[PDB]
Amino acid sequence: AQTNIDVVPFNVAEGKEVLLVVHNESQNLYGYNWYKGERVHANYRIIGYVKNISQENAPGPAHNGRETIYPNGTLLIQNVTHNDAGIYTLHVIKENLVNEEVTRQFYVF
Amino acid sequence: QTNIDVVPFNVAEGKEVLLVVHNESQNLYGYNWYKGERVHANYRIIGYVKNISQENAPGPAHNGRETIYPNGTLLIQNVTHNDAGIYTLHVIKENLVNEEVTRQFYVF
Ligand SMILES: [Cl-]
Repeated sequence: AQTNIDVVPFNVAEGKEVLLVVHNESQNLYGYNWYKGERVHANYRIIGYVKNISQENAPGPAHNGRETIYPNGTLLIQNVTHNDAGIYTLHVIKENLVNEEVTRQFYVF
Repeated sequence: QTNIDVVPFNVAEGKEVLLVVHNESQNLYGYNWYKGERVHANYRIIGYVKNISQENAPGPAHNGRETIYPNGTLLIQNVTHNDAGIYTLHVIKENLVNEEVTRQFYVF
């Protein structure tokens, strides 16, 4: 994958904010979706973003209400809870549909 | 909401199979097929991009025998025993509220 993701901090205090920072400079991106877990599947979708409209899409079944997605794909989670800990998967949707999946994790203390 | 008919479900080696896609949606961006149960780049066969009316580049799971049509239908010719198994379609919507559909066929 071309996309890099840097989750900061890796261990987050309860009540604090976590960023899953996405670095992909490509000029041919269509958009993004984030999932909770290792799998790209609708049942685990959190939130996504469509670049040409500059808009978030509908919240997915896995959304906690505290996420914000940014136009470069980065995910913010505010006021983290213990249940937010675990595995996160970004699907980068390219205009040519040659897509990529990148999985990271963070934990909460 | 996406239906897929496997035609036929039990396939003779060396014959052809269709994964026939029925989806009436008017906000489709395109499609990708994968070998296996999961949407993952390492298993991608091929896709189709609607706004340019073209197949995209073959993926790692492409064997040179697979054709994708504009509605997402997949044709596999000259089927081998290795082609048998689980296939997953990822239906990409303009709003990125996407859908994953899995089917299977057997080879004899
Ligand atoms: Cl998890």
